[PDB]
Amino acid sequence: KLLTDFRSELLDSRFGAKAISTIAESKRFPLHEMRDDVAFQIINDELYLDGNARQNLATFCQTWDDENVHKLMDLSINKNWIDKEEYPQSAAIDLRCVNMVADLWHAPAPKNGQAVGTNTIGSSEACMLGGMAMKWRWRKRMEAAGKPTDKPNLVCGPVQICWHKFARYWDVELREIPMRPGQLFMDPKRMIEACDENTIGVVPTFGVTYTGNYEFPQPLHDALDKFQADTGIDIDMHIDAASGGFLAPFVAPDIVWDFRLPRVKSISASGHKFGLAPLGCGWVIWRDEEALPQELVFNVDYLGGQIGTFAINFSRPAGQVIAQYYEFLRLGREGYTKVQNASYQVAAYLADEIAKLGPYEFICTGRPDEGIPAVCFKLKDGEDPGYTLYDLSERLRLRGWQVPAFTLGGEATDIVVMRIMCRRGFEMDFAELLLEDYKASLKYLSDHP
Amino acid sequence: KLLTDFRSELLDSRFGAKAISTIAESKRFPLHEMRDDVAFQIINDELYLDGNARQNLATFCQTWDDENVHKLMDLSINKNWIDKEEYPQSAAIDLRCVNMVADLWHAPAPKNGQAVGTNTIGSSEACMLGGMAMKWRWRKRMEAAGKPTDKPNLVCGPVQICWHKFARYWDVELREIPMRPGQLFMDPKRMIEACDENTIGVVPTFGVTYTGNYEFPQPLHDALDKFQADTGIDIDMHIDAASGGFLAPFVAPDIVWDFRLPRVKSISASGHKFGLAPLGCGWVIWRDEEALPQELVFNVDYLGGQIGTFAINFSRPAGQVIAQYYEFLRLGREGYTKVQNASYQVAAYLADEIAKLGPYEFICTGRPDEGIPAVCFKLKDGEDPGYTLYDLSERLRLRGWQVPAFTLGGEATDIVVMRIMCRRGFEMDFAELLLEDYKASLKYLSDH
Amino acid sequence: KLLTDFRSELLDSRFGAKAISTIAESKRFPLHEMRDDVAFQIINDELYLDGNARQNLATFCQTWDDENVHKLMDLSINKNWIDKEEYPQSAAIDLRCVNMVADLWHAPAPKNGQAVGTNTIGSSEACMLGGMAMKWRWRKRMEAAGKPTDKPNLVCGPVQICWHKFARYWDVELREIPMRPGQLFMDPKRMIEACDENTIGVVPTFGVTYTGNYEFPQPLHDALDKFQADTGIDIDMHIDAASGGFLAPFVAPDIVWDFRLPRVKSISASGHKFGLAPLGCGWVIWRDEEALPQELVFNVDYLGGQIGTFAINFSRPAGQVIAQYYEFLRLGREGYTKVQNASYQVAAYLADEIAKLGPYEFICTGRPDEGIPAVCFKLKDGEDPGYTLYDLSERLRLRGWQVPAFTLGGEATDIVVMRIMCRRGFEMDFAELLLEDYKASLKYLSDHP
Amino acid sequence: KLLTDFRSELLDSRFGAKAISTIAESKRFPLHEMRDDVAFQIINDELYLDGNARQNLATFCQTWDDENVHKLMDLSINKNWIDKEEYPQSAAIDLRCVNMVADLWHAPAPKNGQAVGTNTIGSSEACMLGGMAMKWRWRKRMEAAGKPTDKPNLVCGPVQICWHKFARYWDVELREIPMRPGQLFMDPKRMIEACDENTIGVVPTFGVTYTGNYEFPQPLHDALDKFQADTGIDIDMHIDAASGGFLAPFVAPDIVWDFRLPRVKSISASGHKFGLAPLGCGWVIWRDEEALPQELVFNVDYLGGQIGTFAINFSRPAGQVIAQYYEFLRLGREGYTKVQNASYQVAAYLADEIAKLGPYEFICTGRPDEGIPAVCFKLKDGEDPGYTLYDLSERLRLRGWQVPAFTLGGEATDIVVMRIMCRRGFEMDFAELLLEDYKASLKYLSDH
Ligand SMILES: *Cc1c(COP(=O)(O)O)cnc(C)c1O
Ligand SMILES: *Cc1c(COP(=O)(O)O)cnc(C)c1O
Ligand SMILES: *Cc1c(COP(=O)(O)O)cnc(C)c1O
Ligand SMILES: *Cc1c(COP(=O)(O)O)cnc(C)c1O
Ligand SMILES: O=C(O)CCCC(=O)O
Ligand SMILES: O=C(O)CCCC(=O)O
Ligand SMILES: O=C(O)CCCC(=O)O
Ligand SMILES: O=C(O)CCCC(=O)O
Repeated sequence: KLLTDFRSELLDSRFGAKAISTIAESKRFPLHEMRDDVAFQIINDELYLDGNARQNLATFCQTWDDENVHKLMDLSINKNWIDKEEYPQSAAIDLRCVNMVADLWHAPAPKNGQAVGTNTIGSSEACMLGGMAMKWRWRKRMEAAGKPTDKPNLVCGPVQICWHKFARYWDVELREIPMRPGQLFMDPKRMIEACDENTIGVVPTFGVTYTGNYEFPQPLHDALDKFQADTGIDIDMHIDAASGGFLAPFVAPDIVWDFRLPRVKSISASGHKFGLAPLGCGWVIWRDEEALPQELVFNVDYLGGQIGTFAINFSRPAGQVIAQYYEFLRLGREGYTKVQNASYQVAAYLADEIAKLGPYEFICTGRPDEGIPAVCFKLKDGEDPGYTLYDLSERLRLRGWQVPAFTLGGEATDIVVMRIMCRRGFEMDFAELLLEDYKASLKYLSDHP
Repeated sequence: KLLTDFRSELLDSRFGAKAISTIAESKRFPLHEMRDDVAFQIINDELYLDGNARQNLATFCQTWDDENVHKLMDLSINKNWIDKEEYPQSAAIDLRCVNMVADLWHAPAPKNGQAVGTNTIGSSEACMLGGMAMKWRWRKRMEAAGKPTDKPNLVCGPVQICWHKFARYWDVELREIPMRPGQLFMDPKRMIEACDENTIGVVPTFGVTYTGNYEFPQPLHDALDKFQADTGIDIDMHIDAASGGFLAPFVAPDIVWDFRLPRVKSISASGHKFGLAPLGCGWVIWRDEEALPQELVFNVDYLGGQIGTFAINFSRPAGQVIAQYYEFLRLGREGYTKVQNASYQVAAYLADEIAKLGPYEFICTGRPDEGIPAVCFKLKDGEDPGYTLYDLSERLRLRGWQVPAFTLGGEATDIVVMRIMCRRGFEMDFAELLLEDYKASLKYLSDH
Repeated sequence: KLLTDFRSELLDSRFGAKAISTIAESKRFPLHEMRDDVAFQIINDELYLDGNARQNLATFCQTWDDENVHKLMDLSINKNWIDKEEYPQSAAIDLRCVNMVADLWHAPAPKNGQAVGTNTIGSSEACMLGGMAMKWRWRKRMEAAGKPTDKPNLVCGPVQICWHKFARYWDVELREIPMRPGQLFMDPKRMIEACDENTIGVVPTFGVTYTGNYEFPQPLHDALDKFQADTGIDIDMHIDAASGGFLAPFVAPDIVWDFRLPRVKSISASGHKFGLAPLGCGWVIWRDEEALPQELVFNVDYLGGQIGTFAINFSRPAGQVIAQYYEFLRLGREGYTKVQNASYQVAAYLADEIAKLGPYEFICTGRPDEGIPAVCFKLKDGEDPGYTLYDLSERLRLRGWQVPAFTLGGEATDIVVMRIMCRRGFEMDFAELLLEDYKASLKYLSDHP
Repeated sequence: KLLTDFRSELLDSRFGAKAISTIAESKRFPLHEMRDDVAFQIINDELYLDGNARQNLATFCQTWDDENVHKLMDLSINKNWIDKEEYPQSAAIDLRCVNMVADLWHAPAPKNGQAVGTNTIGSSEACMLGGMAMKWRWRKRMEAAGKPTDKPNLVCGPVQICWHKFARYWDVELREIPMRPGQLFMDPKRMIEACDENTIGVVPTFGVTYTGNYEFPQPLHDALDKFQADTGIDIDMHIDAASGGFLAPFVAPDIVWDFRLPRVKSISASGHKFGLAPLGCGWVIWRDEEALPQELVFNVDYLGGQIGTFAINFSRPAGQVIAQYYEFLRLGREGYTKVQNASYQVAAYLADEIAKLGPYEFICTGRPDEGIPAVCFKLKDGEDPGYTLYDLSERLRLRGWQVPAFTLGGEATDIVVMRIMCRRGFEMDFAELLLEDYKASLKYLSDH
């Protein structure tokens, strides 16, 4: 029988083959090789249950990339970002990106022509690096003054989860100012009340994930200036600009949020959100050499010279930084402006149209001077139109859309909001389709209450 | 006037276009859009200066991937690993890989059908997760007996730099036993001298980068058993198996290095090394739930339920894990054995042939019971054949090969070695071409 | 065991397969078939040792072709250039190319609307054809005068090797005017001194390979006019325009080098150098029907008529002539001008920048009125900066560049030059990279003398 | 005004664009650039008028190539065959092909491990190299005995035109023994009558184009042996094996035609015929170093060493040799035999079936011991079935087939034959369709 078994293995179509007759292994390392077309097909087919990323309106990350980015990423699948000597031109492109991001954020013109900063996998790694640099600068300052350094704290607003991870992993007490009704962000008064000489720094979120709105660093900065005048305590900022960092420079250049403020010692952002890079690209820039403690830096060989690295990851692909550079050259300020405008235009259209459909109060309407291209809203207080925003999120899912409804944190856990993200590749015509599905979902719900 | 400029912008070939007449911007964010084919061309051409990855014999990482992996990675370009609810089947495939890797390393069969471990970007993140968990278990041990926890140290041999970064970033004193002539590894005697009540753990390197040889955990394990009997101090191990974790299980199954040893609480390896995954894949497995302190774990929603995450990175692509899972199913144990065997057959051929060409002493000759598929050698003490291994490396570079020569560390900084890595995609016929260039280089050097 | 051997042959990945475990056959015809993916992979991988053609700066031939040329060549892989009846439209396209090249070189407007000339594989074949036509025209002239025809000679400057091959294969004495310091080309005085009644013709090289400079035919032509007035000996020219033939018409149309000169009876050029065709395309044009002896022509069938062929090769692909025609239509004079300008611009930039780095004397600086887009230079006489140009060529190779250093011939064998060719696909940004590597190579050499 | 013209140039579909409204330039170098997609489209469409190469049954050359060959040729588009130092591994692969072809033809095992021979663009260049070498060896023979060298001749049968070009271009008198009814080849008796002390060599055609039959060198060889005994004149042979050199070694190994015969000093063949290479590949091999006069050889630098070149062409692509080498490794002797066998099985089927349809006399029926896989036939003497083979050829053309009818040369210019070539890619099912059209054509002709 084994002779014809081989014949069938050779000649059978992939759906007729004996190999595709079993459920895929999920518990132990498999013993045998299998026909490669069958292994590929089974996995391809499972991934349909992820759903359609273009209809995922919960994520802030890129769900479309141009044809040149597909090619560049494929060309770069084996290029190792950390091996600066072995892939020297990829390393040179990375360093150009550092200069360009620093220039966008108005970093002081660097002495030797190279800005201080690095690429990362994402804002998470970039925030941990900014956070370690803060803890170290604070330690040195406390040692100069003969104070103990065993109780650091960090003051912040409604941050993304990575900051809670930072605090846990590096033994820093987190002082989060809670959201409450009427102020869903860190205000200067509440911030100052949480500051003391053990505060390693303050972290405004320039593009809050929950609501889509900017926390503005300028009023916070004014308070810290007054704090130093009144107490002598000198506190710095790190801006978590995961979203806002590739938005405001293009569509709202007069907001003063970046290195134009002297206490901003570092800024981080996700290239793979509004920076237009594919997943796996983040940036952190320091204001100058003094803002990055040298004891955190590890030197590696690079072309008869040496380059300073600051990284948690080691080997990883260089495609994403190469793709980021392509977007910088191909679009420039002009192109980024047009692409971001298109997102804000779609958000404004949706905020405008959804307003006429129900009893809603908007927290974010996609104004460029207020936040990111997002639409965020709640049911108006003490109305019951016969559905919750959860019921509406569920109806929209029947058509493949992921549109999240969730409660806020802090003292706002009573409040349920729905948030729609407007990214590149969510064009007006495609938005109109979501809107048709929103109208049809409401029709259904008003008929089955 | 500007109309003839627009006409040319539309019609010019990309090498004749005005946009390709300038040097690419390097200092400031560019102001204007440019023709996409021109932007692509300039960058594509710059990247030729990286050289040829297939001829890079310095790296341990994958420099070839099969056609299915190219397809899967392109299909997964925008699938987010951290968003378990948004990409639920990518998440499920990830959990299968954790089970399979735990099985490979003889993790005790899991209670609830799911091994304790996680995917990472690479061994570096995986080692920091393993390190933090070691430091936390030690803190708890010390607190149960009323003792101070302010002076943690970690004992190790000739580790990769990520362990130096771990020590610096988490304020742990590193006790690195230095390499010395005649012992280029952590021996049990020196390991014990460095251990005390403040030792959070011992990290053997199951595949040392500098030499390619295994540090064998078993004799170290016997020593820590006597240490506990003698002193009452109970020390765990984490195995840094960045290369070895996907070699020995297939080609040297009788080496006892993994969870079969009681003191081994966690193990890490690089999928994108000998795991055959593309760049951006690592693993760490814990022996059971008790080995991972729950205060390090952050729970997320997953399909009505909740799953525990332990990660430093947040958003990052899921293609590498999907690729890994494809290699597991497509190759299985049988195919992994055949692929690694081809690498060892190539290392053994080169060790053999290079030995005829000069006065060389081999530190690693590509034997599977002793290490990874690498060739590592020095010039014999005493002899001077008229060249150093640096001159040899430079001659080989003229033909595009990257073959590193470097000094060893610690107390062996007088020893210069050359190391050749034999990876997937460095087949016998291709290695013969390297050997012909080695022969040509020596001839040239003897004539000068 | 043979049963599982087959299983493995079926199922094994290409790098795990038993077939890829041996060194490739190099001595005898192999006996067995092998899996086709393994045969392809082994050969693909060997070819990496060729290096990167885009970084080969020694060659004058095309190392990049546009996407339409890749498609047209693939479509034409089986189309046979010599089979005029069997591939009749490919044959018609070839004939159009002849008219267009003749028109570019100012050939007299042809009587019946078809110029006299042919496509070849390259300038080598085209030069042998021009050379045979010269030998035959001379024989006839010598017979009319009752002189013997057993000692033909050919007068020339610093020619490419094909002319030495011509002389050896057709029993013609080669009278090469040697290069000497101060005149690296054939001058009118030395040329006339080598001319006699046995001279079948004179061959100026319009784009000398060694230096990159034009030998100008006009001053030579004036001398031959005077020679005929003084002695009655009437000598013709063939221009070897391998390079210059697709440069000067676009960027220096006022140089009189072509059929505007009455003694120019034929001209050859390589399409696959500056003609922008892929390797395998050359052209030779005769001034009129009388310049091509009929006894050298073989007629073949073509559409109820007959076409005259003159060719050494027989079967060969027609893709290259098809690609040449596409470039003619797609670029025209306008497009060729822009592409050649881009090469001259890169050469000027490199001549300018290299000048500041060392004690150099330039022989070619990429001026369009003087020669081709090449940079050619030597160490200044009696300086020793502690390296030779050989040492510099070697350092540049570490980064994958092929930049040749070599001695000149004739009485200039003391002189070592370095030559950089600037072709299509060697854009300014890419040139800047070579320049960085040149600066870094000099740093190294001044530190290890 | 001109702004609406630019807008249209950007937006128009390629068949709606203004640029495609004119007839392509044919007389003068064009003045302006045009949209690249339009330039491509016009030319692509013109090339439909070539007809379908797969249906061209007149040619001996490859009209199909496998996917790997398409890839290799595209990858080699810019690799220069003549630049041995600049493309050194392309050069090395070329030298392997020379060894393998010499081995196939039973060349005496080479002294220094490298056969004497070269790749060429085709048999035509290869025959001129072989011819020049014959003329030079003869010159030297004559000079050693004080004799004049001004009247060389060459003796041959029904050769392809390249031999006529060789004679004209190198001033050699051609002594072509003409075909005649009952003997359509050079027989030993007429060959000897044409030989004298001025004969540079004899060129048998191992695969005659006009008929498809082999001229067998062995009986000619026996005759030249008697000639030397009788007269003392020593004459060499060059075999023009343009088709036969890649057939007989695989399917008729017992035919003695190659270097097994002492007088055979050189052999040429077309790779791009039955060698399975794409257009642009030929070979010529010499029996040893002595057979190739060194004054014809031009040396070039190759990796510290130097190699001898003999070539008329200079720059030309290296893809065809790389492709050839791929077919050698991928097929070997086993696969070449299976491919050629399929061609002979198709010729034998057609000879068989066409014989039932009319009053025909076969000159070639696709037997491997007699010739190449071709069908060649005439109308039987006497009979007139109401059509000529020209009418038949024209009816077949209505369905896209190119099947030539033509008169034979020499003293047989009264004989009209039809010839069908059975190449790779003319499979049994496709040949059945040709036979159905042949049947339909005859029916039509009988009704008119
Ligand atoms: C996304 C985000 C992060 C996390 O960054 P990744 O790019 O996902 O690593 C941190 N903070 C904010 C405000 C974010 O939006
Ligand atoms: C490669 C390696 C590392 C680093 O892992 P990455 O996968 O590069 O992050 C750590 N330790 C050892 C022994 C290694 O070989
Ligand atoms: C290139 C060249 C040749 C040879 O032509 P191919 O195109 O290489 O056959 C002859 N003469 C000169 C001046 C050349 O530049
Ligand atoms: C085809 C052929 C030739 C010509 O060879 P090409 O490969 O077309 O140059 C010469 N002689 C014979 C017998 C042929 O068949
Ligand atoms: O943008 C992401 O993918 C992660 C954060 C927001 C979310 O998806 O819920
Ligand atoms: O494997 C790698 O790529 C990183 C470390 C080893 C090296 O390249 O030297
Ligand atoms: O252009 C070529 O390829 C041949 C001549 C110049 C050279 O390469 O050396
Ligand atoms: O094989 C060829 O293509 C050329 C000669 C034979 C013919 O086509 O008639």
